[PDB]
Amino acid sequence: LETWNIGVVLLFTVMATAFMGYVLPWGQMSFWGATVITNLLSAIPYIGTDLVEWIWGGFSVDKATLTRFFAFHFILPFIITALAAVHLLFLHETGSNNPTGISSDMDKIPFHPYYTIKDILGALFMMLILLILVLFSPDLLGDPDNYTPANPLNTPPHIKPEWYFLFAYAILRSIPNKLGGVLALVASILILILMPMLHTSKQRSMMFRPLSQCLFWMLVADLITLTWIGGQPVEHPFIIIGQLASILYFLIILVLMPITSIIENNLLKW
Amino acid sequence: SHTDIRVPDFSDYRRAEVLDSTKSSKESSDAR
Amino acid sequence: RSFLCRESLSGQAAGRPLVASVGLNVPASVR
Amino acid sequence: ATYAQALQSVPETQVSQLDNGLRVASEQSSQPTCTVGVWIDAGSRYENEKNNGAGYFVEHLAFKGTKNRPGSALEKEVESMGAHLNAYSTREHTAYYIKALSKDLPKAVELLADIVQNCSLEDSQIEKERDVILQELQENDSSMRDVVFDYLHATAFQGTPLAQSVEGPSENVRKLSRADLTEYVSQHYKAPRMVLAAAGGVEHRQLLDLAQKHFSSLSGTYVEDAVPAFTPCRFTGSEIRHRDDALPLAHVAIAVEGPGWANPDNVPLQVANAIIGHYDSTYGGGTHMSSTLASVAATRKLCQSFQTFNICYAETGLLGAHFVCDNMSIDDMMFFLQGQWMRLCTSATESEVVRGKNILRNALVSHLDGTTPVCEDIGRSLLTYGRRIPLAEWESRIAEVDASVVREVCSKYFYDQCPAVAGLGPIEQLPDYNRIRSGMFWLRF
Amino acid sequence: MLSRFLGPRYRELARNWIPTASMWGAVGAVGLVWATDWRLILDWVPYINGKF
Amino acid sequence: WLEGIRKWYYNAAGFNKLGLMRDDTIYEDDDVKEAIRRLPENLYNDRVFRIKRALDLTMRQQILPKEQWTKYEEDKFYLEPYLKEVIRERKEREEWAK
Amino acid sequence: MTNIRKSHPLMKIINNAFIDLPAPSNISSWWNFGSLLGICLILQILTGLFLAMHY
Amino acid sequence: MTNIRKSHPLMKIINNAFIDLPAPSNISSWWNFGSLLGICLILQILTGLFLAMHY
Amino acid sequence: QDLEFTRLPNGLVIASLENYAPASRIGLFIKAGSRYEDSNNLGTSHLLRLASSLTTKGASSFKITRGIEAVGGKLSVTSTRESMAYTVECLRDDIEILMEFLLNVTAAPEFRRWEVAALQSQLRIDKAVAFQNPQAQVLENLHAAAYRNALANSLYCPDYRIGKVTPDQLHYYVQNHFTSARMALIGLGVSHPVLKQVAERFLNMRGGLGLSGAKAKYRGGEIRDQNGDSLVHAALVAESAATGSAEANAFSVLQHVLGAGPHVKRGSNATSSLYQAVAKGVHQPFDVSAFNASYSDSGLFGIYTISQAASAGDVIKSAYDQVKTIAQGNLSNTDVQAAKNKLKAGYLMSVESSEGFLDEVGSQALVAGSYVQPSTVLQQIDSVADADVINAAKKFVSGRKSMAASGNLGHTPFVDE
Ligand code: HEM
Ligand code: HEM
Ligand code: HEM
Repeated sequence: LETWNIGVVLLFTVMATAFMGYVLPWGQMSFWGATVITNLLSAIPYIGTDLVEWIWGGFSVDKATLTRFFAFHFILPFIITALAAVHLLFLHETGSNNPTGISSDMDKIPFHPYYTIKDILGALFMMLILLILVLFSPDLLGDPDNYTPANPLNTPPHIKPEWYFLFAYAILRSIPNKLGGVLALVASILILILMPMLHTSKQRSMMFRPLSQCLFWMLVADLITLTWIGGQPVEHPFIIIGQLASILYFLIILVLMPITSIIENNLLKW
Repeated sequence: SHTDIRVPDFSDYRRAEVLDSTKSSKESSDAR
Repeated sequence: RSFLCRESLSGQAAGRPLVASVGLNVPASVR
Repeated sequence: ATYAQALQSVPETQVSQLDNGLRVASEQSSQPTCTVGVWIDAGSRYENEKNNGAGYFVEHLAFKGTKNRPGSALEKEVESMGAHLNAYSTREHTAYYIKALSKDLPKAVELLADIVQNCSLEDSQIEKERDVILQELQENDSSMRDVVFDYLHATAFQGTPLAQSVEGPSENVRKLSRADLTEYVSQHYKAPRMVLAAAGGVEHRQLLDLAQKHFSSLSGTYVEDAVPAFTPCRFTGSEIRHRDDALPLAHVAIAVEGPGWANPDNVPLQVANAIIGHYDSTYGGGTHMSSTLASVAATRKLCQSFQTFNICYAETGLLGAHFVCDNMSIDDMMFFLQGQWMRLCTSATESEVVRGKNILRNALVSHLDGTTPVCEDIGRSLLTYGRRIPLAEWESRIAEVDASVVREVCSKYFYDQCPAVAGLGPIEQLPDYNRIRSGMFWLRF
Repeated sequence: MLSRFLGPRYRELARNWIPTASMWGAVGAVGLVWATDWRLILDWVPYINGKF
Repeated sequence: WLEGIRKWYYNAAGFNKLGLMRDDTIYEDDDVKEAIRRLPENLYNDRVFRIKRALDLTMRQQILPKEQWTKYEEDKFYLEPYLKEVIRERKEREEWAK
Repeated sequence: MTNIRKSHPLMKIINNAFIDLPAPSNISSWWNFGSLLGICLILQILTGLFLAMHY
Repeated sequence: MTNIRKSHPLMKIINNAFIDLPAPSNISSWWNFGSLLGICLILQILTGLFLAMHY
Repeated sequence: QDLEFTRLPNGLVIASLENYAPASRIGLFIKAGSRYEDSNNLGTSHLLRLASSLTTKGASSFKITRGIEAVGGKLSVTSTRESMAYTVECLRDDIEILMEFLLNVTAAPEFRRWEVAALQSQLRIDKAVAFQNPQAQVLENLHAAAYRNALANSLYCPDYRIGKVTPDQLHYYVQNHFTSARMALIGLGVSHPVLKQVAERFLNMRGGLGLSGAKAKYRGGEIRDQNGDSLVHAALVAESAATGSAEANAFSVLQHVLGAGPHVKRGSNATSSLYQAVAKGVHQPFDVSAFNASYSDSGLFGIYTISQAASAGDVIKSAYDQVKTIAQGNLSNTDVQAAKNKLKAGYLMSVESSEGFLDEVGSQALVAGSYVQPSTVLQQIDSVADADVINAAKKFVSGRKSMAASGNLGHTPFVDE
């Protein structure tokens, strides 16, 4: 539980860092997306409007917002490093979990002789992919509209965040109410903290719960659908598809998984 | 030998209320 | 226990068989 | 016949009063044995610095020689009928009770009269008795429980006669001559401050005329004018730390100022002191005893034995707990025990209050079986409360107290009150005094 | 959980701790109004509305 | 009837392939570790050997051969009585607390 | 004499962290990403510094 | 059950580093300049960040 | 308001007395103990004595502890060499619940493996705590060196059996020495009807007499250990006679003739012949007292001594010599009368307390099966004559003797001298 909560905090901090950093090049997409995302905080009741004046450093996103975003983008990754150290401490207290879910205390191997070179191979593969992206398709995921001076006199054809932001932004799009949209957006990540409570199956892992495996893959496909919808404009039929997938996300996480776990336990004499 | 153990006199540091050795300390504990 | 006195030693000389005894919320005792 | 019906039966404690002031109290019953004793108000509380320890010396020499009885002839007579004569001198009272059969009552009263009245106090016996007290002083110094309580008394009531040890410092016992003892006997063994108690096959009328025919010579005179006066003592929240690492275990006793002998708040307090309870390693309950602190201690084998005491003198008393544990448990219990107090101070429920009520009722009823406990109860109650409180009244007071009463009483006694901790042994993990005092209050309440 | 907190002694604890927690809530509300200088509340209180 | 569905699920679960009985797969919460401690010596030794062999197998990613799989009718709920006793004791303590 | 690996404080922490820390044998590749994240953190931070040197 | 101060991981480090750390009983004011330095870090870091948001 | 000494057909004998006391105590006395232990199950009785709170058939350990504590009563399992006494007590309005808990503990234990394994360490803890006082070791070695078997067994688990007593041994001990014919339920402050109902309701399940023990035969050993205590504890004792006999009362009178126990606190024991006899000579802290242990099959009478290491030779000798004088017709009639008065007082004084009366009735029910009024016991004590006392002294002097010693034994004389 402790490692999971610290991981959720790390994930929050990483999203904030990336959102903030994408402003720094000050392209058309950077400034316009920043305006939209920060203006989303206006939906907060009472204080909310003042908050967007506070974050902007004025009436709208301007140079003060850019420099404060730069400073916060500098400081935050070191907070991420400290939180990662704490996350590792919490995990190291109890030890990692094997895919089976059964305690592996009887069969434990030293970390240095084995799980250093394996991580070396993993990091090398990650570098293979990353330099493939950098050296052959540099501006692949990034929108070309960033390579344009940020002109506040011209709204871009479509204002969209990064591919790793389009799913929660599509969730925001799905809900009609502005405040409810922000609530759904924050809940779409905060729901990870509820996961320790929603577990009801007697087996910790999923290797022996095929129905839960199908539900998990349905959830993964739903997230892919959210990302694709967030990429697309809010038109027919993208509106209905995005809405339905947004409902199915929470419905799977909160309802289908626990009920499936109850049926799972009942199917195994226990 | 333990009977020979005695607490030294703290009257140099004691507050005015607890200075006397006859009156109790509960009534002055509130004010202190 | 130190028993370096005749008067303090009085009664320590047992004269009846040992009888063990332990309670549930009472400390164990012997005689 | 339910508890209430059996409680009323409770043969009474008819109390009379001789013209000399000796209040003769008895408790008739059916057993053929009896306990007759004289409870005098004489202890370390009345002793001064110069003669501290005279009471212990007089208790030692009481059975030795009594003029009319030449000496060991007293022992011969006492052992002739199988009577067991015993004396216990606490910090306040001092009693000489004969544990004998009912038929030997006329002789037993005479023997007690001989001891309390006509004592030879021979100088040679004083010299012989001087060594014994010094030896007993070394034995008490070896007594690792007695010395921590003496330390608590010294550090709490510092600068007051209460802090004086019952036996006395091992300097007065090497200087106390016949003159000091005779003054102590004259000024403290007075008829008004005496209770002639006897429980068992004792007829109250018989005890009355035996006292009249034997204890008449006692007078309430006080020489010219010198009248000893009870001097109220002050509770001084302090700390004494006698760290001796060679000792195997560590004794720590923590107490705060509590009630007096005559104060209703005594009844709820014991109930609270029953909730915390007591534990020893050889209990058997282990991880299941309802007392939270006891269960916690048994789960981790924290202590070897913790108990809660309710030492209560006339105007003030000591309320707290004495626990014996290894070196690296003193901190933990100091966190836990205090916390328990805090919980009892903060949020107490009727369930554990009822449990404490039942425990206190059981303690009172079971403590009062046999002739000697009843005789001791009569002798102490007449001197302290001015009367023997019947068990029915105790039942009424215990029925009155509930969770709100316990909470308010503990708050008035425990909450944010400076303690009087006193340690012995390898006391190093024992938290600093400011840590203990800070533990006395809870930042949530 | 749900049932294990649904007991008589648990509601006894709740009743015991209602005053302290409730007026801790007042402590927090007063501290928030103080820190933010909330003119909606601070206007009504006397001798402080003069600061506005 | 339902037992066919139960057998199909047991086949599709996976821990029968790894030579694991049912109780080897249960998450180890406080009740479960206390019950495991409460196990007799022989059952505990067989359990730990089975778990270690399964972890080896999934490390190598080799399912245990077909013939000596844990059959449905040969699956024994060894942990179940101890776990039931542990749960009953915990429930009794909680009722006393309430 | 004692091991500098498990007696020196910094080295003791490193040893208990990722030298002699017991680990499950059947850990799949899905856990490697953890370390990858740390790598993808450092490889980020360093690069960011250089970017901050011309921004 | 047990004290969180000496059982929680982070709280254990804080407890044995700053709360229950056995320090010498007679350290003078000169030793206090240690803590000031750390404070003079934080007090100056927080300010230093706020200039970075307008510089 | 009297003792109704009913006995059931199965063998259980119920005694009760409605004293109308505020508190009530119910005790089950079982004719089981160390003497019925064998060479294999040594220390099982100690575990059973420590086994008073484990999960029973109809009451879990947590339930038993919580119920007994909330009711406020207690549960003590005081045991002897040949009898184990379970006893509960509390206010008279709720003795039903504690009596049922006791009944489950006695006649329905489960002895779960995990709980017994956890309890194993309590054996070592209790043995150490009880052995802190030197008298326990000396008496245990006396019993080891006095009888070949049976009574030779210790009340405490031997070091090699600590952690080895399995629940199977406990179950064998239970349904081999807890049958109805060898137990007695005695109640103080309880009515006979309810006691009879609970007796015929639960304890009737274990019928029969059970596995009989074995007779104890004198071995005349001299078990000696050099513990290193400053005070040497010694005990020289000969087989006196079985309890419940004329020789038993004669030896009991001889015990007080010799002197046993200081009546006056911090006294000199003038009447005690042993104390005065040894007082001449040695001039260092010393105690000597007659020692009597009247077990059912056989009894032990002798001298117990706590003396200085250097003087241990004298105190053992002179005290023994005193008995010789009593053996060779040197007992005054006045001394016999004084000893008889002391014995009568002691008997009427042990039964004075409610617990004393409880264990007295339990012992009478278990051993003799016929409770006699205290006046009858006093009459039997008065029936003893001087010739019987002088043995009794002859039997102690002539018979072979077992000796036990502890401390610095560099000067303790051996049994051969
Ligand atoms: C800043 C990025 C992160 C870093 C550097 C990081 C670091 C690590 C590392 C190195 C491990 C061990 C390897 C592994 O199990 O994968 C780990 C385990 C874990 N992390 Fe993270 N983590 C991060 C983000 C997260 C997030 C977002 C979560 C989820 C909220 C999370 C939850 C966990 C969990 C549950 C484990 C234990 C997995 C297991 O034992 O099988 N972490 N973390
Ligand atoms: C947590 C790890 C980090 C993440 C996820 C992150 C994310 C980003 C992203 C997405 C951008 C925009 C890239 C683009 O222009 O398309 C960016 C820009 C930038 N980041 Fe970071 N960053 C991280 C760490 C850092 C650190 C530690 C620094 C400072 C040392 C830094 C300094 C910068 C600078 C100066 C820019 C502007 C240059 C540019 O946009 O290319 N970053 N960051
Ligand atoms: C080792 C600690 C540090 C010291 C001793 C330090 C010292 C200084 C000094 C003396 C100046 C010049 C101020 C002036 O001339 O008025 C300065 C400038 C600056 N520092 Fe730092 N600094 C430190 C750390 C930091 C940190 C952590 C930040 C960012 C969070 C920062 C941000 C700045 C900025 C933006 C300036 C330029 C604005 C200015 O001159 O005040 N510094 N620093």
